[PDB]
Amino acid sequence: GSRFVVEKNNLKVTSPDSIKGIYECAIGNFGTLVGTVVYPKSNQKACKSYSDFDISFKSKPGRLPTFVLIDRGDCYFTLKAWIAQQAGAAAILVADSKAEPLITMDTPDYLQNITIPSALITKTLGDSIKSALSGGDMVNMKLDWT
Ligand SMILES: [Cl-]
Repeated sequence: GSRFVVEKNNLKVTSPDSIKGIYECAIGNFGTLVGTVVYPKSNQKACKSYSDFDISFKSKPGRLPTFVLIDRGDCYFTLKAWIAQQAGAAAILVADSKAEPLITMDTPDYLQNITIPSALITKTLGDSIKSALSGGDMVNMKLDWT
């Protein structure tokens, strides 16, 4: 089957209240955690090393782990997950570039070494998160890989 499996009650936005709720996502097969979402200002498709930009997603001690929001395009989803993992992300969310069913997004080497949770999300949810972040809101999220 597909390497990303659609799940109905596995992603919960916990803050801000404007977008709080439960949303569908497609969880990667390779691969509960609460994290804070960041949308990088560069290399937004995660097809090149974040270290070339001097960008790190490792959280400070005592702070929420960082979930990186990544745009679909230009490279395979597994490479995006590997690259965010090397940058210290605790998980990755890849937002679709088109408005369409999630199951359509996952179309037909280091894959055995990906260890962070990975999920695909819709364009609508990606845009909502980006809007919340752009306004100054912290976006917190709970992933459940059950
Ligand atoms: Cl695989």
